[PDB]
Amino acid sequence: DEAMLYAPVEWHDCSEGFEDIRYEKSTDGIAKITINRPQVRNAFRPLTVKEMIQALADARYDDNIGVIILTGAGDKAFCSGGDQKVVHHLNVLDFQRQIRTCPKPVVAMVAGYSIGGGHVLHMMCDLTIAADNAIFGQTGPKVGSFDGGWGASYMARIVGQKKAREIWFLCRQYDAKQALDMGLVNTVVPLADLEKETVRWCREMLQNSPMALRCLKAALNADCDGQAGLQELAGNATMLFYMTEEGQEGRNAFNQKRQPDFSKFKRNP
Amino acid sequence: PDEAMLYAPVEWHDCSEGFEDIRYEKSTDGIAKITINRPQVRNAFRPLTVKEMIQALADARYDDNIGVIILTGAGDKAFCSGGDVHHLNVLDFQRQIRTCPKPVVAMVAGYSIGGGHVLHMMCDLTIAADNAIFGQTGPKVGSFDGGWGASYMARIVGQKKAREIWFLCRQYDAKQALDMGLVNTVVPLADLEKETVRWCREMLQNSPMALRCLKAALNADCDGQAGLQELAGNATMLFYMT
Amino acid sequence: DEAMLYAPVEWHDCSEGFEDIRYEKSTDGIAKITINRPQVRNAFRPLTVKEMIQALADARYDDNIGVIILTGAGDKAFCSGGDVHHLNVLDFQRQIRTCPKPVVAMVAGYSIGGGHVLHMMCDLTIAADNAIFGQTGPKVGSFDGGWGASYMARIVGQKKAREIWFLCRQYDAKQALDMGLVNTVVPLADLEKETVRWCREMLQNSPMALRCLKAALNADCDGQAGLQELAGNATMLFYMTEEGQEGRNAFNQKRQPDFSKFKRNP
Amino acid sequence: PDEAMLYAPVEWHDCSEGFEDIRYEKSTDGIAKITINRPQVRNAFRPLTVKEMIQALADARYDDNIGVIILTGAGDKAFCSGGDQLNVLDFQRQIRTCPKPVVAMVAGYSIGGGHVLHMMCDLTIAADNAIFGQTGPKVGSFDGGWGASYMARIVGQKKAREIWFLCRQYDAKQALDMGLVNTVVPLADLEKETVRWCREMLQNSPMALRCLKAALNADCDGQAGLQELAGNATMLFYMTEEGQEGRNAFNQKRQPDFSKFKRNP
Amino acid sequence: PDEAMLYAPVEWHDCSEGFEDIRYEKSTDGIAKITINRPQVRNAFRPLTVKEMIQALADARYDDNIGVIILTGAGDKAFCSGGDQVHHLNVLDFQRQIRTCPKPVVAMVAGYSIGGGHVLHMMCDLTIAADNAIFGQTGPKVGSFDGGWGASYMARIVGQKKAREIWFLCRQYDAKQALDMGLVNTVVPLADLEKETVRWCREMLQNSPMALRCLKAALNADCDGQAGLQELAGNATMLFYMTEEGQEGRNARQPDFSKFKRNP
Amino acid sequence: PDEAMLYAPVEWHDCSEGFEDIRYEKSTDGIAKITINRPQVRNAFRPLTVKEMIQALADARYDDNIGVIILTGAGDKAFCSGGDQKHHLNVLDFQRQIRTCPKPVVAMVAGYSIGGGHVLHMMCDLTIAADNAIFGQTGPKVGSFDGGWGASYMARIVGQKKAREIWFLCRQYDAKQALDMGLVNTVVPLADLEKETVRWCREMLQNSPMALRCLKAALNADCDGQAGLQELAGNATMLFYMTEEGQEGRNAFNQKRQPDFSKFKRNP
Ligand SMILES: [Cl-]
Ligand SMILES: [Cl-]
Ligand SMILES: [Cl-]
Ligand SMILES: [Cl-]
Ligand SMILES: [Cl-]
Ligand SMILES: [Cl-]
Repeated sequence: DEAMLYAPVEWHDCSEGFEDIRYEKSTDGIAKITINRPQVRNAFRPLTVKEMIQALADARYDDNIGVIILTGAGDKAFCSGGDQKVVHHLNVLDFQRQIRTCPKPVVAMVAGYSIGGGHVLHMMCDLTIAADNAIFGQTGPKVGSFDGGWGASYMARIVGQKKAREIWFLCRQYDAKQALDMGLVNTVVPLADLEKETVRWCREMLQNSPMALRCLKAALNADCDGQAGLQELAGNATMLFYMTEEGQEGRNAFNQKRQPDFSKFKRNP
Repeated sequence: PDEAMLYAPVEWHDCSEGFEDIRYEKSTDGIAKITINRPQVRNAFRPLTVKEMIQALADARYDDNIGVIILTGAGDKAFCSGGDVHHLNVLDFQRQIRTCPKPVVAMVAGYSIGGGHVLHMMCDLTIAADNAIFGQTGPKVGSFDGGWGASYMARIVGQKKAREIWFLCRQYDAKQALDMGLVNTVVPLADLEKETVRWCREMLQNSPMALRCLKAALNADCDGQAGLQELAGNATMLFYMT
Repeated sequence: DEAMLYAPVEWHDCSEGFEDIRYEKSTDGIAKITINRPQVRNAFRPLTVKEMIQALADARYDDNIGVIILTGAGDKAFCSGGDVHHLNVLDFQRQIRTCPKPVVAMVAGYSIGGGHVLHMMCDLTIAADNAIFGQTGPKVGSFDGGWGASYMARIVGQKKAREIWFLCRQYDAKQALDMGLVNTVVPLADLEKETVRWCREMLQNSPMALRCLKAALNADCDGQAGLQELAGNATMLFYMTEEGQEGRNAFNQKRQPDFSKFKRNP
Repeated sequence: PDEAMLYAPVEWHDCSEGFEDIRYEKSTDGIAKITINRPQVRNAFRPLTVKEMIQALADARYDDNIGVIILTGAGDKAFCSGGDQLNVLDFQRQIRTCPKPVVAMVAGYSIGGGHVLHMMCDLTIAADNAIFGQTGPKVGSFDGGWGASYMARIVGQKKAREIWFLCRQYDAKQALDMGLVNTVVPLADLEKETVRWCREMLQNSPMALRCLKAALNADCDGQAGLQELAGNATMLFYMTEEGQEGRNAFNQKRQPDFSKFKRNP
Repeated sequence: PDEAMLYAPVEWHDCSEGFEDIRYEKSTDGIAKITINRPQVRNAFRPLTVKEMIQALADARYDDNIGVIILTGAGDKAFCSGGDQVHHLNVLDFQRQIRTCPKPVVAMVAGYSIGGGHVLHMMCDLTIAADNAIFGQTGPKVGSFDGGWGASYMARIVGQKKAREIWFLCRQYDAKQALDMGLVNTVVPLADLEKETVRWCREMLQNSPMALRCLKAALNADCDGQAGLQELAGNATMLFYMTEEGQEGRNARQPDFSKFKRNP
Repeated sequence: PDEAMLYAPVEWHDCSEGFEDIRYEKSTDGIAKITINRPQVRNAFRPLTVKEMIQALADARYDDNIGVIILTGAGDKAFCSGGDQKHHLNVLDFQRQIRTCPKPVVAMVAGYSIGGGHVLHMMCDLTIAADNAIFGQTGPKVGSFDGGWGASYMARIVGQKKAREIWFLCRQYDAKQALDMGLVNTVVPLADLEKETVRWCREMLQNSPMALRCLKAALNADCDGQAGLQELAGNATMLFYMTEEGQEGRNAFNQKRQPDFSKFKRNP
């Protein structure tokens, strides 16, 4: 339904108190977090991370929000990573973990540079829609640092072990077509259409149930995150269980102050 | 502890029709019991025994009156002393025990040895008689179980003990098994079935969906994507329960 | 060479008593399981699953069969998903995984939803140019709770797997091939012809090496369950060695085994 | 070290301002204590309780004076009996990823959700009156998360299945024998021994402790554990000369030059 | 991109003394090159070849002037065609040694990389392939198999469907097919093989060697369970010793870590 | 088995030539013994020690007459008190080497097994402890740690609660505490340490060496991801070469014909 998918978008500002980001919510349930430091190619400082964390937590808790977009202000940079001129030092690890465990899809909308710490951010997002002017890569080894967490292992789950080793060991830059060919982004679109198409992808997700998306994200995370992934799966299993008769017999027994009785339930194969 | 209920007599009905090597019985309150019936060879299994255990366990899984399965051997001297369709069909039976959404309880008197030892380990719980004897024999007899018999064993008793069990192939008495965490409890032989049934009945009073989910969650810590498949299966069944 | 590989195939019917599928075997060792409900786009119901489980176990135990083909009747659909209990398909999926013989999905037209997970569980997928792939259904149950997801990510990678599940788009044969979902794409008219060639290439090779490698590749995904498969092959091999046989012979004749006769390899 | 040092009295300083369900206290030698303060309901948590615990634990993580955190319940009869009558999953992760040791100090009941919380703490010091168990399946609930798999890494697969499938209660001696708690002490000595254990860890390198905690989580938590462990490697690297060359070169308006560093074996 | 530096001539100093099956050479700017030198038998390895390769690689590892290693075959027709038709299976030790080597190892491939030879190139961190390169396994064809990193690790490179295809059918794949499935990092004209390989090597050589070893361990740790944890944590242990807090522990008089910040 | 056999005298033959920091000996019934010989420093290892141990273990591995290795310290007071604090971390190589050795490696511990020395006993497949044995880490006290197998693998031995205790507090534990937590396999009187150790080795030596290497790899595989699969699969490969179908490849090459697998049976 292209009319629906490409219908205009109505953004409402929710940036009060924020210095380094914009936070906006659409009427049809997309939240957008925008890194707003274009003069340093949207590099994050610890303050910027703090604000993103708060913005993301809000979006996670807002039942009107079904999908989150992460992006950079302007056309030239998504995020260039940590600010080199120096709310603590490595708080971006918290943010990474927050994106990871967020029960709603998070979409990186990338124009221009997604580099270093900013490249790991887009990879952490469930999906990435890249503009044709997008540029990708790591810089760690070039400037004597590294991300050996999800920035390494999860990257390898996206593009394979050979490419991951290439990306990190050389620290080259890769354009949008290259990113696309190695499986690094989901699609490449003309710069002028970047949000239009990103919003279309969001609305296609919004057609599916929130619970289904939550279960699917947890299952895919679970292939990577061991017991932390199992814990995500179980939380969803607990939520599902509460919505069934058998999972309500506990509470209903405690209402009528009687001992629970599970004898009336089928023992399925 | 409503022990009068827990310790009440059991109404067993026979379902052993067509089986040569095993007995298969069901109780009205939801226990199925699969008994290896070859006491002359200390309840060692052949491919036929295994084929029949697979049938009986598939029957118990599909009977919605059955909540818990008991695996055991005939008589007082042997749970199962190892292996004598095809040669290694016990591997199928291991998988089937593992993925059975119902608790499976090994009720062990005397020898649980070799292939027979792996079987009791595969069961969710083990209730042992004070005359129970445990251990592997593979390396002593030119064989080994490097599957769940190795790795899953380590998840029960720890890497040091697992290596001891496999490399030396000693026998271990009931107290030794208890102390290393190999079995869940030791009871006097005369009370073996009585306590086993009490344990089954305590589980039968609990949410069967809860047990099913928890068994898969605990398996998921070992079985990688096969474990995740179990969890996803449960999430689906939960959803179709609305 | 091409002469052998593209020779005519002689199918013998083994469909006796099956309502929802056809089951056939070639003289040269290929078994073919065909979902036979093209009137409903080859969607399966619990009976279809039960029959397929039966057919597969037959193929597994048939010492003349080396490779299994799974496919749908007609040209329009491989399998469009589900609607002998409600979720027995999950058992059939595991039986495919643990089958010590290669299983090949032969896909024409739709491979959708539960039907899409099916082709993915197969070791290889041969796709016709009219093939269409994708997941479906807004609700958890229509996703089977993401049953299939982790393994799909081992095929197409995490970004594309999240795309496939979260948006539920459809993909054509070229798109499937470019992301690694299928092994090759061939003209619809050449589908069986190419599939049989692929099967015949596998049939030329060591069946024991095939089962060991399949178990080995599964073991990267399936934790201890994979170790059980892989180790069970080692045990099967060990029994076929002299050191294995000395240990057994000693136990029978009730003596101590002399293993010193065998070298302690480094 | 010194037993006199280890068993010196402890001066708790109240930090509970704006908390309704919990008390939060700090000692001068570096211990934070979070007490569930609902003894009337056997220290069960309601969502407010969990919310305040998250806050306090966040505070403690950020207080450079704190090296070790104690989680406990008020009075002598209960540590935590689980949810009243899903932010607790958030609190569980927060305990897991806290770079400082977290010690469950258990008197009486640690039950249901309250049992998962003690297991999530790095160490458990149990009083002789302590009772442990799950209740989920008895009451139509279950924790298939860390409550299951991590439990199995503590007591083994046979015991974890028994605990979950039957939902019995276990006394302190039983918990100790299956490796569920670290030590059992007389109830009167519970805090005295716990503070001793905390002070022992406080004597050690905090960096070493956080690296080890991450290393141990990493045996359970796949790439999430790698993230914790690699995060620490990255932090350490910043404290080395080679790790500062990047930042130095930039501040010196020049190209990084790593040729000046050893290429170790 | 300083292509003058990157494409500058390279001078190999010979370190091959005492080697029968291989050549071992070093450049001044820090590249070690191990060349399988059995072109009579298409560069197939025997136990002695493996033993020498292990020696050469251990030398590269302990040479503080070496930052990257190139593994390659002599001549233009074969990188390595596999095992000859320490001990028999010693190639397994070489594979582990490539894996735990704290310096990048690059397979430079011309012509055949087949069988045990194909697993060799996969074990290397990167593979630069000539346009005449050919890849594939042969195990099932000749009744053997590599079920180790030869199977699982291949799957982390090309994906599960492709890995099953490669092993089950044992076809050969040309340079473009290898590139399209992510099996090699790049494909260049045969005449430029060493030129491009040296450029890639020089690019890594400009970067932090500590950073590279840490990321290599981190990437291995996604496959190798506790063995991966050992490498990763071993690097952490090494970094920790280089800090004041680590050094204070050594000097400790009982140690005092009170003067160090408890970071969040 | 026969206790007369198991407790027969043991005869150690010296193979220590060239070694400065260790002794290395072999018995004729197939046991190699590597003894850290620095008792004046409680058998602490320095890099030289580790290098010699690696060399000795490599020899034990390639010696077809050796089926089991004992790792031990000289005298009665120490197994190994850890890294000598007076290349740098070559002990990690030794750790991997103990791990991937296809023969059982048994730690024989009298007195202190501490720090890096405590990780060494854990790496061994089995540990036989004397009644005077003492165990524990020290890293955090002296500003260091082993977060590799020293942490994760210890957790597979004692469980996550005890592992955290051991590492976070760095206490010492006696032989009884060690046995109770599953850290050692058995505790024996000091005077019988070698006697019982040699008994255990001889029990293993009666079993199939192939079965033992396969099981060791299988048990490593529960911990070591693809590195463990490499070991396990490497054994499968070796087993395959000893079967007729596994020999067809080489027979076909020798007889100058294409391999033919049609003549072999398929199994379910
Ligand atoms: Cl970076
Ligand atoms: Cl056995
Ligand atoms: Cl509970
Ligand atoms: Cl091969
Ligand atoms: Cl993994
Ligand atoms: Cl230490």
